[PDB]
Amino acid sequence: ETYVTGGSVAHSARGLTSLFSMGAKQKLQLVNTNGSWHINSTALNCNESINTGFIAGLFYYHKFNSTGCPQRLSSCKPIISFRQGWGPLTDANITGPSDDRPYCWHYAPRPCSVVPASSVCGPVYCFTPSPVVVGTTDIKGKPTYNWGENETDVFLLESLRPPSGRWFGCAWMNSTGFLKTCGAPPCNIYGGNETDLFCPTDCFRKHPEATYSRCGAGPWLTPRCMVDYPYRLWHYPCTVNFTLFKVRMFVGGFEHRFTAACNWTRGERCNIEDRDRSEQHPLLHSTTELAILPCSFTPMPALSTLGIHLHQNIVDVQYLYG
Amino acid sequence: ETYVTGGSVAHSARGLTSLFSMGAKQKLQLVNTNGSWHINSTALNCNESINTGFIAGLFYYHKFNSTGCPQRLSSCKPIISFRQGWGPLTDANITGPSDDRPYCWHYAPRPCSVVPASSVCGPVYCFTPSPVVVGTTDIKGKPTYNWGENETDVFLLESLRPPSGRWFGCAWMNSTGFLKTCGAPPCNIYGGNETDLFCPTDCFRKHPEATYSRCGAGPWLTPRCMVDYPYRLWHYPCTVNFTLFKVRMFVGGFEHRFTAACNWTRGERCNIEDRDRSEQHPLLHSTTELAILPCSFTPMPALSTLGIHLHQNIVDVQYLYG
Amino acid sequence: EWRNTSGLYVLTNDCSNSSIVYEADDVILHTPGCVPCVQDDNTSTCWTPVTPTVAVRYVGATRPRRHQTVQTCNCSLYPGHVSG
Amino acid sequence: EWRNTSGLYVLTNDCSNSSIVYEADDVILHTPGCVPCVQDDNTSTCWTPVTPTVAVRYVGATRPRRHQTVQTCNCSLYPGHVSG
Ligand SMILES: *[C@@H]1O[C@H](CO)[C@@H](O[C@@H]2O[C@H](CO)[C@@H](O[C@@H]3O[C@H](CO)[C@@H](O)[C@H](O)[C@@H]3O)[C@H](O)[C@H]2NC(C)=O)[C@H](O)[C@H]1NC(C)=O
Ligand SMILES: *[C@@H]1O[C@H](CO)[C@@H](O[C@@H]2O[C@H](CO)[C@@H](O[C@@H]3O[C@H](CO)[C@@H](O)[C@H](O)[C@@H]3O)[C@H](O)[C@H]2NC(C)=O)[C@H](O)[C@H]1NC(C)=O
Ligand SMILES: *[C@@H]1O[C@H](CO)[C@@H](O[C@@H]2O[C@H](CO)[C@@H](O[C@@H]3O[C@H](CO)[C@@H](O)[C@H](O)[C@@H]3O)[C@H](O)[C@H]2NC(C)=O)[C@H](O)[C@H]1NC(C)=O
Ligand SMILES: *[C@@H]1O[C@H](CO)[C@@H](O[C@@H]2O[C@H](CO)[C@@H](O[C@@H]3O[C@H](CO)[C@@H](O)[C@H](O)[C@@H]3O)[C@H](O)[C@H]2NC(C)=O)[C@H](O)[C@H]1NC(C)=O
Ligand SMILES: *[C@@H]1O[C@H](CO)[C@@H](O[C@@H]2O[C@H](CO)[C@@H](O[C@@H]3O[C@H](CO)[C@@H](O)[C@H](O)[C@@H]3O)[C@H](O)[C@H]2NC(C)=O)[C@H](O)[C@H]1NC(C)=O
Ligand SMILES: *[C@@H]1O[C@H](CO)[C@@H](O[C@@H]2O[C@H](CO)[C@@H](O[C@@H]3O[C@H](CO)[C@@H](O)[C@H](O)[C@@H]3O)[C@H](O)[C@H]2NC(C)=O)[C@H](O)[C@H]1NC(C)=O
Ligand SMILES: *[C@@H]1O[C@H](CO)[C@@H](O[C@@H]2O[C@H](CO)[C@@H](O)[C@H](O)[C@H]2NC(C)=O)[C@H](O)[C@H]1NC(C)=O
Ligand SMILES: *[C@@H]1O[C@H](CO)[C@@H](O[C@@H]2O[C@H](CO)[C@@H](O)[C@H](O)[C@H]2NC(C)=O)[C@H](O)[C@H]1NC(C)=O
Ligand SMILES: *[C@@H]1O[C@H](CO)[C@@H](O[C@@H]2O[C@H](CO)[C@@H](O)[C@H](O)[C@H]2NC(C)=O)[C@H](O)[C@H]1NC(C)=O
Ligand SMILES: *[C@@H]1O[C@H](CO)[C@@H](O[C@@H]2O[C@H](CO)[C@@H](O)[C@H](O)[C@H]2NC(C)=O)[C@H](O)[C@H]1NC(C)=O
Ligand SMILES: *[C@@H]1O[C@H](CO)[C@@H](O[C@@H]2O[C@H](CO)[C@@H](O)[C@H](O)[C@H]2NC(C)=O)[C@H](O)[C@H]1NC(C)=O
Repeated sequence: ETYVTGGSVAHSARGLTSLFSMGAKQKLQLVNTNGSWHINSTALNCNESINTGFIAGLFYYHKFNSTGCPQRLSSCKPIISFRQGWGPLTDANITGPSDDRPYCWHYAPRPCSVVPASSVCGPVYCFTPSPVVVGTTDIKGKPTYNWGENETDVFLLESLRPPSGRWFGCAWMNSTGFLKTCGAPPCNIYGGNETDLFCPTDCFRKHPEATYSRCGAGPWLTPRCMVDYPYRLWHYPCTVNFTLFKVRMFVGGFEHRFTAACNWTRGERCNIEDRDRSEQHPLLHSTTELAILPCSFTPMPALSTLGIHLHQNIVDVQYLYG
Repeated sequence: ETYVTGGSVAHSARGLTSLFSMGAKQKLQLVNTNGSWHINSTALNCNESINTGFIAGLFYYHKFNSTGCPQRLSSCKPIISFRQGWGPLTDANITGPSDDRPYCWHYAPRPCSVVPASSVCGPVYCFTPSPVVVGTTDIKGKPTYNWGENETDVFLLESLRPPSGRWFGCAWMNSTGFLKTCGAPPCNIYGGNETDLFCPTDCFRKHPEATYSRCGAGPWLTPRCMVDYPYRLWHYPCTVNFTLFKVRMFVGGFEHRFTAACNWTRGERCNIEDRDRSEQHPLLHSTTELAILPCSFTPMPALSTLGIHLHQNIVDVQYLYG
Repeated sequence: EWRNTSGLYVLTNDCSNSSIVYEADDVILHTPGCVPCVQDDNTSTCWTPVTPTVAVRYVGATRPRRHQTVQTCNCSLYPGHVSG
Repeated sequence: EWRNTSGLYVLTNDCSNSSIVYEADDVILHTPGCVPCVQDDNTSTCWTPVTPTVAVRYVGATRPRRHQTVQTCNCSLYPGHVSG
């Protein structure tokens, strides 16, 4: 029986919190719109502060109406559905319309250009893999010079790869509540019935050296897991039932620590093929056990010998002292 | 008394090897040339194979004539002589003449462009931090079309930062035996009597986040240490008296292991200021002892607590279990 | 993680002004990555870290006060390692 | 470190053709990062590594032979971990 050990779940991270008793009044739920399913931007208070939003997100564990989530997720595809990859990595050039639904893990985003704040609700979050909130600055003073009309207080991202730039990718919701994200260009794995995956994340199984550092652009680390943040439910609704884990990145020489959620349920077949590469480093460094991402592994060989040692039934464990 | 523990030295890595008895006949020595000191390219056999060069370098431990080395090294400066740094990193643009002598640790190189093989003796090594040899390909077939005249089998590097590109920087000597190197653009630490250091390596003391991954470009990791390779003796003559250490890099998600030499002598003042950042990782991952570069440290906190623990008299050791 | 001296960045374990989140007259709270050091009058000393986020003066952990947040303080980078 | 199956890269501890530097009738030498696995006839078995660079069939380590360098091999990626 496949299960985890260190998997923390925030589904019932509450008790006797009935002071608000109803979603702190900004109830969130999905609504269809001409065959498209986005969040109900109408009620959906928008001008909250960081503390108010954090309080609002604390109460959001139970009242989320799981009705449109499956048919909305029908657009997303597993990593198997794509085709193989080979050759040296090349940076893709995303241009023109992008019909694909951005909430899928395998969505290739556009470069993170300037964006006015008149068409965004809630904070915008960039991912130097840990998440960071991004502020703004007035548009009248600088020569950006009125992208829209009499607008103000405009966001700007303009970041390269985090080893050189500032963040991998950023995400938010636009004024009508639809998810909007951008990031660094992803990797093309073919230039140098199925569809051609453009690898916005660590596509290890479909390409061997397409690591997150080289290819990752966005909150997705693996096709199964992602980096969590207070507005994760705010942006992506369907990831509510995920389970949390602690992650240590070590990106670009600097040290990064955060938490990650995963689309993991007990009993999933995870024999040998459903393992994805991800780069963790030990948090305690001792006890020879590593709480690594479920259905995954790390390129850190064992103490005495090499060869990744992983358990039959519990997948979050990485073994040392082989 | 300041000394090291794991420092391996190849000064006398020989015994009863008198079969050649004189440098395998390709004697190396430094000669002045109109006020410039380079290697005597005249005898200096050139068309050797890898095995022949490796055999040649094995015997090269004693006959090196320490005459021009100090006055040649007078051009180089310590990290203290430069000025402070601040602000976000920006990629410098090296153009025009470069009067500075390339063998100094703080030499900013040009981008690694194409280079014909008609003006290079010995192999050319790029540094994805571990060293790699670079091959060639004939100039006739490709439309690069005869940079010089009837020249053949040219070298091309054309690499970005190793997380995206292929290597940091590469080094060789040109036909007249003068050292020639190139690499990725370094960091400018001022744009965003002394001289402005352009940071071709991990200039931690002069700029806090100017790490090797972001800023380093070339074989130099620290102003004191460098990555060793079979032709280190060939390229840089004055580094004869260095001592070797084992290094684990873990760059760009992949794992890198190699050896490093350092300009270390017993008794150097190394109280607290002469420590340079260097992203190391454990080789044995046990015994709570880390074999780190002398007069340096790593950003890997301790097991139970944090705060880099280093010894008073032995600098190569990084302590755990604080 | 580092401090400024004579135009030369130098590693240290002293907390910066931005590395401390909350401080009381007997307890400091801070982001992991440093250790608090405090000077009162002609006397500066370290603060005992337990569960590195929070640090105590003496081991008596169990009203904010701005305790001078100073960094002319050496300890915890030379462990004075007792034989393990 | 990885092998090819049904158009899907999959992690393994089996050595590639390029990961082995020298092999003899009873000993293989290889770059660290994999483990040798050999098939002779309707029988593929695993090779015991000591000082991981060099691996031996059975523990009798102390004339090259091309021993089929196959990768239909599962061992060492589930340790079958004996209690420590
Ligand atoms: C996260 O896990 C919870 C717990 O299982 C899921 O809630 C459950 O979702 C199913 C699927 O819709 C519900 O079954 C349906 O319930 C409706 C209303 O009761 C009924 O009319 C249908 O015939 C069907 O039985 C189930 O009731 C519901 N249980 C609870 C306690 O909420 C949730 O869907 C999961 N969400 C995601 C995104 O995975
Ligand atoms: C978490 O992982 C589960 C398991 O893969 C995801 O559920 C799967 O969702 C896909 C997408 O809709 C389903 O595929 C579709 O199935 C229908 C009906 O068979 C088919 O007509 C479509 O063509 C498409 O193949 C899949 O059946 C479903 N599997 C299970 C066991 O639920 C889930 O969506 C993932 N959630 C997140 C947030 O990642
Ligand atoms: C917030 O983001 C959503 C998601 O893209 C935006 O919805 C999209 O809005 C555009 C223009 O408003 C729509 O394009 C228009 O529709 C036709 C339909 O055929 C299209 O062919 C044309 O290009 C035409 O311009 C697009 O259909 C629509 N998509 C969805 C799924 O709703 C929304 O406008 C954004 N809101 C703001 C304030 O930026
Ligand atoms: C690496 O270490 C060796 C061992 O100490 C150094 O060799 C020594 O270098 C000194 C400095 O030139 C030599 O002293 C001079 O020797 C010449 C010729 O004997 C003499 O005419 C001078 O008056 C002066 O005494 C010393 O002899 C020499 N010893 C040996 C055994 O070679 C070497 O210089 C060091 N190299 C570097 C780059 O630091
Ligand atoms: C290894 O480190 C030692 C110690 O710093 C280096 O020796 C030092 O080399 C510099 C450069 O020539 C010397 O500075 C010069 O000194 C002369 C005479 O005092 C002065 O006129 C110049 O203006 C310049 O300041 C320094 O004195 C010298 N110190 C010692 C103790 O030898 C050595 O070059 C380094 N070698 C390598 C390969 O890195
Ligand atoms: C190998 O590399 C060395 C190091 O640069 C080359 O030496 C340099 O060669 C150039 C042209 O061959 C010399 O430039 C010429 O000299 C005057 C002197 O004022 C200069 O102002 C002009 O630009 C003129 O073109 C340069 O002075 C010389 N530098 C040194 C230190 O020797 C050498 O030519 C290279 N050999 C090959 C075969 O590539
Ligand atoms: C979800 O969206 C619907 C619109 O499709 C919102 O319904 C309207 O809400 C306003 C604001 O209270 C009312 O004045 C209207 O009478 C509602 N119309 C209908 C048909 O219900 C609904 O409020 C949204 N839910 C929120 C914001 O929580
Ligand atoms: C979740 O949202 C769905 C939206 O379709 C709700 O389903 C509708 O419920 C209303 C009244 O409750 C009725 O018009 C129909 O039963 C549904 N309309 C459809 C399917 O078009 C569902 O009731 C909501 N559930 C919760 C618990 O909020
Ligand atoms: C090292 O090189 C120097 C180069 O100057 C040699 O010094 C020369 O030695 C020859 C004879 O040995 C003299 O005729 C020259 O006058 C010397 N040069 C100068 C500038 O005085 C030195 O002999 C060499 N030593 C070794 C051991 O090779
Ligand atoms: C350790 O503490 C000393 C004093 O407690 C600090 O300052 C050093 O003091 C010594 C004694 O005179 C001087 O020689 C050093 O130059 C001082 N350091 C500096 C950077 O100026 C300092 O906090 C620690 N020592 C050092 C060398 O940093
Ligand atoms: C472990 O070894 C098996 C056989 O020893 C290899 O192939 C798998 O064999 C099982 C048994 O029928 C099949 O169900 C799997 O589909 C086979 N794997 C594949 C990829 O086809 C294989 O080396 C290992 N098992 C797996 C699942 O990879």
